Amino acid sequence: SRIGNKVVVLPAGVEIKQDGNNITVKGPKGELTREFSSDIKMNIEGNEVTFTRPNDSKEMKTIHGTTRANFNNMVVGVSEGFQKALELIGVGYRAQVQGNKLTLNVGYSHPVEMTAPEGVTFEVPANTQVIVKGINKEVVGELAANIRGVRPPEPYKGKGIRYVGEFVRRKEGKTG
Amino acid sequence: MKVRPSVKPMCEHCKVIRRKGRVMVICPANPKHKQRQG
Amino acid sequence: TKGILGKKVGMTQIFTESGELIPVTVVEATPNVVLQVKTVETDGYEAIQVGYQDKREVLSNKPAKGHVAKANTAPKRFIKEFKNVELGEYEVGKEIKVDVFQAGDVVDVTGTTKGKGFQGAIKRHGQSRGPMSHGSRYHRRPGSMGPVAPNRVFKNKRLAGRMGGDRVTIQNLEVVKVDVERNVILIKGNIPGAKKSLITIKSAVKA
Amino acid sequence: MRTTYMAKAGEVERKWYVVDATDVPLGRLSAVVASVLRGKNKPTFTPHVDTGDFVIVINADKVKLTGKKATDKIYYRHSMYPGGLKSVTAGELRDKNSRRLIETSVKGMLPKNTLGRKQFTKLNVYGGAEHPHAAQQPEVLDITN
Amino acid sequence: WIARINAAARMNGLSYSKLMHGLKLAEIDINRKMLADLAVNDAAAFTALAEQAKDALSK
RNA sequence: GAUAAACGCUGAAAGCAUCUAAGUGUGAAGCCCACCUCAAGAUGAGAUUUCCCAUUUCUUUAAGAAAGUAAGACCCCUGAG
RNA sequence: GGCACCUCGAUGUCGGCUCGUCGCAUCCUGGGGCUGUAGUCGGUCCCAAGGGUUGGGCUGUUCGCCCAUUAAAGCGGCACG
Ligand SMILES: [Zn+2]
Repeated sequence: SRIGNKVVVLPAGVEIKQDGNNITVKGPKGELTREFSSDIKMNIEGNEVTFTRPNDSKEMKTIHGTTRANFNNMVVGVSEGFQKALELIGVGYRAQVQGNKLTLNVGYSHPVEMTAPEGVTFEVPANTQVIVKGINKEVVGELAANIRGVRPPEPYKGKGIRYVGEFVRRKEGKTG
Repeated sequence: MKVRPSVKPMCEHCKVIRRKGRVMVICPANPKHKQRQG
Repeated sequence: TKGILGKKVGMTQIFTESGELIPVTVVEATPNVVLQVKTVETDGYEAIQVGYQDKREVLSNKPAKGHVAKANTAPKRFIKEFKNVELGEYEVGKEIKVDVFQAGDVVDVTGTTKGKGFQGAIKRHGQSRGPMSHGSRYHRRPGSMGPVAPNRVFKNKRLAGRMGGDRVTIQNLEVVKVDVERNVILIKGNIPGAKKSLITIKSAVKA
Repeated sequence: MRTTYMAKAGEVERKWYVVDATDVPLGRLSAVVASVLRGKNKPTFTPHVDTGDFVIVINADKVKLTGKKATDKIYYRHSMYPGGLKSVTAGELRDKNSRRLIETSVKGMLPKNTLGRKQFTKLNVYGGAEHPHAAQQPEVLDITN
Repeated sequence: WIARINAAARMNGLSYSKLMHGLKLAEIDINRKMLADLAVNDAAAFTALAEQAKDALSK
């Protein structure tokens, strides 16, 4: 598994323990605990880690990839954390936040809000950009999804919410 | 979606993917190609 | 929660403060002693026994007068329960006057329907007669009994049998007055029961 | 007529056993149980006298269903009315009413007459982890069957 | 008689086949009816026979 | 509350892509609760409050037979909500 | 349409009336994907059987043509109930 045969290069300030399957990863911000299959031989050597495993996985090659990818996810998350940036077109759309509320004005009669769990916050520069930040990749992704889910774009004029580098085709429909 | 008994890739980019007891065909270029065997 | 039994006197009218006649029935009541408090640790749930009228003394027996006398009253006629009531808040031998329903305005009266004896299959289901002329002979009967293939009669074919005598509740009625000096409520609309029957009134269920 | 042992009514002595169900497929647990109940394994077998034992089943929540049948073995019922076919349950009864499970998956594998009913009330099944019947000193069985 | 030999024998770790097989191998020829009767009453003797059979197909 | 078509998040076998095998969500007048009624002959015959407490011979002392009562119920009579 | 096993010591046809019930290859309402979908309308395909599905003129009529409404005026099985 070329993905289950890379390195785990720990960053500064990293503690990793083992209690049962529970291999927690702690550091500057992270205190995460995931699960890992019972056919995983962890490694040693401060910050230089890999994953030897008794192979013959499900089809000789499956579990390795998800496991090493997820541990590298743990590491990168505890180190800094992630982002998902959103834009906004559709003249007349704004967004304002006071802590764990995100009001949204995107054409409905009544403005849509959004709560927030703990490990995530929102950093609103202006009325046309949002930025999610957190620890996990999954949770950042899910909240960004839920937010885009309020009004995905439209391929005629370009309204709705987008990611930044997301592409959207435009069907040049005639005017009547 | 086009749901047909027989399923074939129609672009060059199309790919054949199994997700469940079914056989998809996904094409990021055009949308007219999502084929799911049924 | 708010629960009261009572009699049923009849119906009359009442003008409101804006010149508008309103049909109104007269649910009469009297004080009534909570008789027993059923708890989780003893009876599996929480409820309250009540009773609305006064028997004579000749018309009871030692079990009844030994089951009441833990609250020191004359033996009662009716005894019912109530659920979902905030238990607390109560005692053995208290009372429940008509105060609890000042202008509750939403209430679900129950009671027992009238009685109509053996009845045909039209006064019970609205089934329609057959052509009373043009030579027919099928005036007033319950139709056919089904198909042939199954060689039996399906359940729930409806035909003659005693009509009325089973309980039924109405929902979302208002209240108009509470004359505590005589223990009388006045609600809007039609309420089921025969005169002098037994009625119960609780707060709404559909908020 | 000649000499062959025919058990009387009361001479037969019954015992009490306790069987676990932790990670065992439904079928085989039920099979062993049903064999024990009818009176077999006792050489005093008689096919009209009820020489059975008493069974008590523990942990009826941790019983195992192999592959699917977690969401496919659909039970059924019918209320003898038009359109009454209520297939309500699934392999979800493991959660709720877990007594119902074994109390069908065994009340099937028995005979279908009175003997096959009075031979069923000797069942006692508990989804929990401990029984109230210490009044009668039950023992334990093992399963390599 | 077969079911009764089943019940009794199985208790000695001899399946209801292997018992009969070993018996008809050690050249012992008891009739089932007598085997059932013995299994029900004379447990010591039945166990003796089961021991001989165990020895028999052990060869 | 759990799901259908559909839509994802994260992630590899296949250094990429990719909703799935491990993990993790949204989602319908439909499924199961919610509303109204019947319901312990549910022979797996449920629970609670209150009331009433002991003669004669022996069959032989056994889940014996018989007689008079308590609590209560019924018979009989005036009626109908 | 075919065959002639079934009923000749007798197995009564079409429509309409009263009464229903079930399947879904769905007519309306409900959820979806694509569009040669600007909007309002629409086309097709998918999930879905919970409920609902009109009065009258003409013929013995099924069938059908017509008038006036409606969210819609479904197709079939049950001895062509
Ligand atoms: Zn393509």
